[PDB]
Amino acid sequence: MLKIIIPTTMLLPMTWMSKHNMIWINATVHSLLISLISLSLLNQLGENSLNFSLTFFSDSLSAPLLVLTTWLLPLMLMASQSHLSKETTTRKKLYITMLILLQLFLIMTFTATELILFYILFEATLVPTLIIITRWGNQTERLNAGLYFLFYTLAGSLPLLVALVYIQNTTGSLNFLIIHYWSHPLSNSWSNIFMWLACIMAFMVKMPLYGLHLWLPKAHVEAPIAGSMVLAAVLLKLGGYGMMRITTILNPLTNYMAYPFLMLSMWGMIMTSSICLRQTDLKSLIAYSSVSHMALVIVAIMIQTPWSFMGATALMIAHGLTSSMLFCLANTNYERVHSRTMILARGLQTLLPLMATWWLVASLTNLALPPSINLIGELFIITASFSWSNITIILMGMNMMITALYSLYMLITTQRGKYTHHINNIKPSFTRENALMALHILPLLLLTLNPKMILGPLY
Amino acid sequence: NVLQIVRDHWVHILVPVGFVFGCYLDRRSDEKLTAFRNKSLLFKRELRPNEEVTWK
Amino acid sequence: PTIRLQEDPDPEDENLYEKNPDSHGYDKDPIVDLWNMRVVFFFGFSIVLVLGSTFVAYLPDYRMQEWARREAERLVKYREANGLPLMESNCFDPNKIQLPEDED
Amino acid sequence: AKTLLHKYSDIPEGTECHRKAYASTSIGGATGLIVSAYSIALKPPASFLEGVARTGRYTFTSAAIGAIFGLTSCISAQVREKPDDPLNYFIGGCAGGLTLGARTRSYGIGAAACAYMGLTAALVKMGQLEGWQVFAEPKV
Amino acid sequence: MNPIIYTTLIMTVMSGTMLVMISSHWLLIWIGFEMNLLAMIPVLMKNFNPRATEAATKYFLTQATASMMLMMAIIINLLYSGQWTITKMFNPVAMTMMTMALAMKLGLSPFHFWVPEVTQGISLQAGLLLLTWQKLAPLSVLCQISQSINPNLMLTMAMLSILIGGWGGLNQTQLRKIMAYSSIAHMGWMTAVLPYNTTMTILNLLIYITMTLAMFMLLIHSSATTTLSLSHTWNKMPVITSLMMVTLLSMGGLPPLSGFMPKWMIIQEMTKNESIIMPTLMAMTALLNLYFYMRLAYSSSLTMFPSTNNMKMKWQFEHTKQMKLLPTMIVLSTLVLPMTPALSSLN
Amino acid sequence: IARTFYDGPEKNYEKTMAILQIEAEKAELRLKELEVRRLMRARGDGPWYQYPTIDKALIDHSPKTTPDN
Amino acid sequence: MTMMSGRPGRVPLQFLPNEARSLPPPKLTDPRLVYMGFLGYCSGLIDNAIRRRPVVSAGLHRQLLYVTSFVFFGYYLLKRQDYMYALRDHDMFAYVKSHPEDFPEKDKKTYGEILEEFHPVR
Amino acid sequence: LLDLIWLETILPKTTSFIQMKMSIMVSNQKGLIKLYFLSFLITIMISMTLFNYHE
Amino acid sequence: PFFDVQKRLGLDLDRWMTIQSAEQPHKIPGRCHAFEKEWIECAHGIGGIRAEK
Ligand SMILES: CCCCCCCCCCCCCCCCCC(=O)OC[C@H](COP(=O)([O-])OCC(O)COP(=O)([O-])OC[C@@H](COC(=O)CCCCCCCCCCCCCCCCC)OC(=O)CCCCCCCCCCCCCCCCC)OC(=O)CCCCCCCCCCCCCCCCC
Ligand SMILES: CCCCCCCCCCCCCCCCCC(=O)OC[C@H](COP(=O)([O-])OCC(O)COP(=O)([O-])OC[C@@H](COC(=O)CCCCCCCCCCCCCCCCC)OC(=O)CCCCCCCCCCCCCCCCC)OC(=O)CCCCCCCCCCCCCCCCC
Ligand SMILES: CCCCCCCCCCCCCCCCCC(=O)OC[C@H](COP(=O)([O-])OCC(O)COP(=O)([O-])OC[C@@H](COC(=O)CCCCCCCCCCCCCCCCC)OC(=O)CCCCCCCCCCCCCCCCC)OC(=O)CCCCCCCCCCCCCCCCC
Ligand SMILES: CCCCCCCCCCCCCCCCC[C@@H](O)O[C@H](CO[C@H](O)CCCCCCCCCCCCCCC)COP(=O)(O)OCC[N+](C)(C)C
Ligand SMILES: CCCCCCCCCCCCCCCCC[C@@H](O)O[C@H](CO[C@H](O)CCCCCCCCCCCCCCC)COP(=O)(O)OCC[N+](C)(C)C
Ligand SMILES: CCCCCCCC/C=C\CCCCCCCC(=O)O[C@H](COC(=O)CCCCCCC/C=C/CCCCCCCC)COP(=O)(O)OCCN
Repeated sequence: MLKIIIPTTMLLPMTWMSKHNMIWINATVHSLLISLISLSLLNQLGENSLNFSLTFFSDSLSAPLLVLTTWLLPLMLMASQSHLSKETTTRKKLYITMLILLQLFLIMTFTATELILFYILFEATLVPTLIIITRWGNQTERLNAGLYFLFYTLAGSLPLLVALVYIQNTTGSLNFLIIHYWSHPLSNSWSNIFMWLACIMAFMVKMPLYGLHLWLPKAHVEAPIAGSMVLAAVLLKLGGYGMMRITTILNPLTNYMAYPFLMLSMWGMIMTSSICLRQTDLKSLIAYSSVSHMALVIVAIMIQTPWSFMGATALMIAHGLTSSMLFCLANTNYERVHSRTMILARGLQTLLPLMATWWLVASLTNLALPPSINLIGELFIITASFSWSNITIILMGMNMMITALYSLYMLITTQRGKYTHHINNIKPSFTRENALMALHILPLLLLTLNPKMILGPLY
Repeated sequence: NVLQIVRDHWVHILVPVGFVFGCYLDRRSDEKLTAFRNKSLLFKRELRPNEEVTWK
Repeated sequence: PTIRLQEDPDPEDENLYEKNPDSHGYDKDPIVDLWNMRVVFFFGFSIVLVLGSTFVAYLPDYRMQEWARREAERLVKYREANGLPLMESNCFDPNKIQLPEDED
Repeated sequence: AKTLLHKYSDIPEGTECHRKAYASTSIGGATGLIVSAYSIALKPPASFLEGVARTGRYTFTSAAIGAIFGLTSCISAQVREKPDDPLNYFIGGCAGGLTLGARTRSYGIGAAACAYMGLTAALVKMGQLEGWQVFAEPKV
Repeated sequence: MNPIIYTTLIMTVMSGTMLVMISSHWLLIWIGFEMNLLAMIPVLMKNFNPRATEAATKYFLTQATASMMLMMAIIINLLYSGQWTITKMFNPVAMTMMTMALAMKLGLSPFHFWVPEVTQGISLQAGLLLLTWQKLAPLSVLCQISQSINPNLMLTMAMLSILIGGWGGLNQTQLRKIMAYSSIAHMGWMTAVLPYNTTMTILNLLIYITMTLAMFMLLIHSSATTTLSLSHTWNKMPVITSLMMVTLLSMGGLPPLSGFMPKWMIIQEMTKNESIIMPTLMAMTALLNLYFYMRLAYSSSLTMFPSTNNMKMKWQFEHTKQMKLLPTMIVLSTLVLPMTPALSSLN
Repeated sequence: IARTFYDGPEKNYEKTMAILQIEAEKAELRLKELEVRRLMRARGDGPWYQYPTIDKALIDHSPKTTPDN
Repeated sequence: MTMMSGRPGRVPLQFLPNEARSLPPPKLTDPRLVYMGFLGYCSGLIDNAIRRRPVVSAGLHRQLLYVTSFVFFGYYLLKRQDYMYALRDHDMFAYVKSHPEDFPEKDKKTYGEILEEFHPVR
Repeated sequence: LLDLIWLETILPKTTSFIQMKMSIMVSNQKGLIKLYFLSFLITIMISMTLFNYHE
Repeated sequence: PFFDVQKRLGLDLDRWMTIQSAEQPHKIPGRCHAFEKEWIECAHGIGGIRAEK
């Protein structure tokens, strides 16, 4: 695992020793090389995980997330360099350093064998994101957004720390292998109920769960493009990964402790899909769609079936890629017209046809068109829910209908109709933007040929 | 002719050297977990006439 | 002064196409821009996508699915060649299980 | 003094509602007296009579909260025939919160006090049931 | 003040603290406290002004009252047992007097009122000394008598200190009062674990002292004592502001920074003793300290506040006096989390 | 690909066995340490939690101007 | 609250008892020593940055002194820490040996004869 | 009604309001040693009675 | 917290005054010399926890 971590660390002195006009080129090239190297972790053994050492291990769940992070870094660099052109060399190097530190913390988080190290890195991811949002955000609400993002996370995460140290004291270990092999049932008691809550609420708020999701629109809208990319693509999946790791020791309590969370997730996915229908800001719609998809992931994790975990893993990967692509698409238009209002710029298909094609493909993947992996995950989760209870199909179908509705609503509003007359500064699409959209979309379609790479350990 | 281009492009070796060093450290870490080599009930084997270890 | 502060006016964003009609949107310097485009395209589309997809497609069957199919074929042949049931409702041997002696 | 807490806890849960209500009233009155003493010390009332009035209002509010909580909890426990149940303490805590809100004459204060006091009382009942320790002894 | 006189007074303060450290006799510990206070009073008044005079007077009154209570407790302990050694006090009443006395000396709640005012009324160097060196002696005394303390009173005072530190720091625009409330909260955290493990108290003391030294030195380097004055440092010394922001994040206890390790170790040690509720409340309350640290970081480094025209003249001048240990203190305040198992050397 | 980039399953299998043994031994040692600390703090008969008493070398065993000490 | 300060035969202010010499010294390439050296290098770089000097190249002798001092102190710190952990394990094992009635060895049952409750997931 | 008003009201806005009120209560002291030492006397009287009588 | 400089250097800075059975001038005994002598010799070297019981 050091063969991935050490080059990521080497990215720091390499970008701090580069010339003022070569930082983007060097960082992009070596980030792509690191992603290529990290692609070798997909070879999984089946029966058990790849245990490199006492500190790190790789699973069929961790490997797609690691590859997604390593692949997302170069796309973040490509998206960032346009709006940072006027910045000084030192501040651009600091921004790239923030991105590299975030990547390092993420790659170490997904491979830790022990839960305290996972917690330490999972909290350490906060600082670079907070710095990025509050320093390179564009509006004045970035400060309030950063405060929300920090405190919503910490209020859930601190009880997790207390629960983890208590569990290590009572059991003697927190190593995930020992945790799994020496699992014992949780009795029906108030102490066990509060232990369950302390082990669950941090990952709940990172998803986010409906009712604890208010930080996400603020943080995702007010962050720069790279910050939004990493928030939607990767940082939302930390909660799901933590849930999959932690629910091993929570049985059989989850059988009834999951009822309020399932109810909240289903009704709130309906609510957020409905909210997307009346939104004046283009980024907030994407944020709320992310909330709905993560609510579906929460249901999948809560029901505790192999098909549910497979669908949840597929949906996490697909949602990460699709949300990153949608955020980049919105950012291109924002850079054109310097406003996030959806109806300001209309009929962009007449002026930008290839970008309209990218918009159409992203909208089609957002509504989970077959045989894309988005629908693979969603269908697996829906089938698992149907096995859990036949009445879930009503809510699943309603959510599907509303998702198609607002996806095509966004597409029609932004791309169709007639152009706004007074707006006359819409230049032809750059090679960088088209390449960024292609690099987002092509892995999505290529993953359809080999769906088992992202289905997870339960495959 | 190569002095200046080396001085301005030497940064392109840091990441490959880090990769090589990481592989080397991974092998060293593997070297510390040989307690059960050729000792598992499933994979215990008779050594070949010339081989010294089952894996390294 | 009727003013609150000494501030630079907000400048107009400058079009990269104005000084470079074919500017690729990577950098102001045309040479650096061209090489940024070239390295991005080569290391993304040529190295990662195609070669990595080939590598993933030709990954060795470490998941033991062909092995599982062959083992299943052997077991099925052996079991229906002798009239034995294809599968037992008991995963583990009842003879190595010591249940509690009394149930009442 | 924790002797007041023991006099409250010596009485069984669903028995002798008047005695338990009296004990809770005494606890509330002591708490209100301490609060009023600190308030007078840190914020002078500019007159002896105004200080007496502030002490009276604080002590009466706290004693009323304690009385309502104890009476409601004991009555609910005995009527429902459900001792060792956090629901009785939650009901009593919300009753005390409504009492506080009526005293301050604020609907929002009343609702918030209901919710938080009831949750706290339910947590205290759970800790009594399962033996949670606030000021744990140094065992190791 | 004559530099020789100042050196003699600082050495006398340090020697009184060391006398408290090395004594086996209660009278010698009392003498060390008396000498420390006597040499400490002039240091608060080195730069003469009415505010410094008021701060020194309040400090003297508080510490003299604490010393009287200390001596009375020692005399009660002698009365109920003819012992002068500091091993374990034989009377609960004398021990309660001792605890109240040491808490008043440390500034624990509800004896916290003097700390913000005295800290605000003095210079930054005197504030550094008051908030770093003045904590060693009472904490050492409390460590020696740890087995005798009543856990209820100590833990109540610690929880009150944490809560009041957070709430008081929420309302401050002066940097010295912010640091004083931060000190109160950190003292509460330290005294919460003392009845269970004195090594945890020592580790928390070391880390808090390192962070406080780094913060005070950074505040001296950028000669500001208010939020708006510190808001100008970005236009003259951006590196100082960046280091300040990182140190503030460390003081908030965020991983993977150093300030997280004492809270982590204290929480796990308390959970070893079946104490779950109180550490949870403690962390949830330290969230407030993190909030006002983040407010200071917003106003100081993450955004750029408007500046004045005369800063151009300051641009042309370097710092005449340089602090030798500032670089080391910053590194120890931030990047020492991986070296956690070294705490075994403290016991 | 298997020959150039990977190894056999036996290496990972036995490395996993070694890791599991190390972790299980560490867990057992942690639990034993907690029990030993509890016992020494409760009883005081072990090397730990030894709180100082008065040194007997300070006593003066000489005649004291009075036969009855 | 004070575990090992009162341990018998403990000299007050040694920082390294003679019995510690029976333990293997940490290797000079110990990763913890490398981290201490990295901390010293960071201290040197921050010192250069504060004094408005070229961060990477200004003080080479000063950076060397920083790294050397950090490594030198860290070596002895690691020695003391390892010795303290060795003492902890030694005392624990001795106490376990001397009190068999508090750490009994009970016969362990195989899983075929231990009855575990099954909780179906549905 | 829900995201912009009530979900805001319950978790974050209530916390902000409560902490602001408590901070205003705690930090607004007149700076007079008379009140502080009166509170010190009150605290001493409590510790000797509610704590010193319980052992 | 407590650096025992006296024990390391064998100085006896203040240990002459800690107890009533320790070398008074002119051999003047304390009123409770024998009881304290007995209690000190009982509790010596066994630790504070055991000395109490
Ligand atoms: C493009 C730019 C714009 C954007 C691009 C966006 C795209 C980006 C892509 C990014 C990169 C992606 C990378 C992916 C890598 C994939 C590699 C891989 O996994 O390969 C797997 C696989 C290789 O298999 P293998 O595992 O190596 O097999 C080994 C066997 O054991 C043993 O095999 P064998 O012994 O049979 O050997 C056969 C041998 C020899 O076979 C023969 O020669 C015999 C054929 C019959 C000939 C008979 C007539 C001729 C002879 C007679 C006539 C002359 C004489 C008679 C004259 C008579 C005159 C009258 O040749 C072959 O092996 C087959 C050809 C393999 C080619 C693979 C190419 C993969 C390229 C990967 C990168 C691509 C990048 C894009 C660019 C690609 C380049 C343009 O390749 C294929 O899957 C080929 C698919 C064939 C499909 C058959 C038809 C199926 C139709 C079903 C659907 C029906 C409905 C309609 C559907 C229509 C769908 C089209
Ligand atoms: C070994 C350690 C132990 C040590 C402790 C032992 C100590 C023993 C020594 C005691 C022997 C006497 C020594 C003489 C000391 C000299 C004091 C002095 O110089 O006065 C300066 C001081 C100020 O001097 P100043 O500037 O010339 O006068 C300006 C005006 O005063 C101000 O001008 P203004 O009129 O404009 O201001 C308005 C007015 C405002 O005045 C007021 O608002 C206070 C009146 C509130 C009425 C209280 C409610 C009545 C019923 C409660 C009974 C509780 C049980 C109820 C059961 C259920 C009921 C159905 O005045 C004030 O603001 C002053 C407030 C201070 C009142 C007393 C301080 C006590 C703590 C504060 C809490 C207040 C009571 C709350 C309830 C607490 C629990 C009982 O004078 C006073 O404030 C009061 C006069 C002093 C005489 C009373 C002193 C006796 C108290 C000592 C301790 C109590 C007992 C100790 C142990 C008992 C158990 C063991
Ligand atoms: C976890 C695993 C490992 C991770 C490592 C840990 C993280 C990195 C290490 C941290 C400590 C190292 C660096 C600290 C001293 C640097 C201080 C500084 O300011 O740098 C300026 C300096 C550039 O200035 P210059 O070159 O003198 O000329 C330009 C002018 O000075 C013009 O400059 P200026 O001063 O006029 O510019 C003004 C600027 C000045 O503001 C700054 O420059 C920011 C400096 C903040 C100091 C960092 C805090 C202390 C360390 C704690 C780190 C916490 C990490 C945990 C995660 C939390 C993230 C915050 O102010 C602003 O623009 C406002 C920015 C405010 C935004 C908020 C972000 C600031 C805090 C971010 C800190 C992130 C960590 C450090 C990243 C690296 C920074 C250089 O940077 C450097 O050139 C040195 C960087 C490192 C180069 C040495 C590499 C060795 C060479 C290769 C050998 C290969 C070794 C292996 C062998 C392999 C075989 C081949
Ligand atoms: C906006 C989104 C925020 C996040 C949402 C988080 C959801 C948290 C809710 C937790 C789910 C349930 C918690 C515990 C399960 C059952 C709770 C209780 O009502 O059930 C009965 C419990 O009986 C009573 O109801 C006791 C609870 C009454 C006191 C609780 C107060 C509830 C009021 C609602 C307050 C809002 C809480 C959330 C604040 C934000 C069952 O009866 P019984 O079989 O005998 O007890 C079983 C437990 N035993 C085995 C230990 C005995
Ligand atoms: C713009 C102009 C468009 C018009 C031009 C279009 C030209 C034609 C387009 C249509 C092509 C259809 C191709 C159909 C597939 C043929 C090849 C296919 O069969 O191979 C697949 C191979 O697919 C790959 O295995 C999966 C793709 C891997 C994707 C990895 C992408 C690289 C990583 C990039 C970053 C990712 C970030 C997110 C990751 C989580 C399936 O392999 P499989 O049938 O089993 O192999 C059988 C034989 N084997 C096993 C011996 C090989
Ligand atoms: C930003 C929003 C996110 C909010 C998430 C907050 C919820 C976190 C879950 C509860 C936190 C506290 C959990 C405590 C840690 C668990 C450790 C444990 O299991 O110990 C219990 C201790 O259990 C407790 O003490 C729990 C009491 C609760 C203390 C604090 C209460 C605060 C409010 C709790 C309800 C809210 C939690 C869910 C709300 C989610 C957000 C709305 C039993 O230990 P023993 O004493 O040894 O008992 C067995 C031997 N007799």
